[PDB]
Amino acid sequence: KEGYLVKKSDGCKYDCFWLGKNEHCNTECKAKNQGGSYGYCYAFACWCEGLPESTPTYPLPNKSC
Repeated sequence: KEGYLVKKSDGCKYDCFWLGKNEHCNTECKAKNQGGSYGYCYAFACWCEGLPESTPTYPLPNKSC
């Protein structure tokens, strides 16, 4: 499904910088702990595709950004 990577720390959606293939955001999405074969930045949002249903992601069970 879709998974807008968020700021694990405790802020809001996870932002990026240069559009296109991400550097650390690309390895954080293709990680074997996710199971995704796609992921880029929509303007400044690290979008991720492949996040299983057991992978928590925006929104958050606590923060309501």
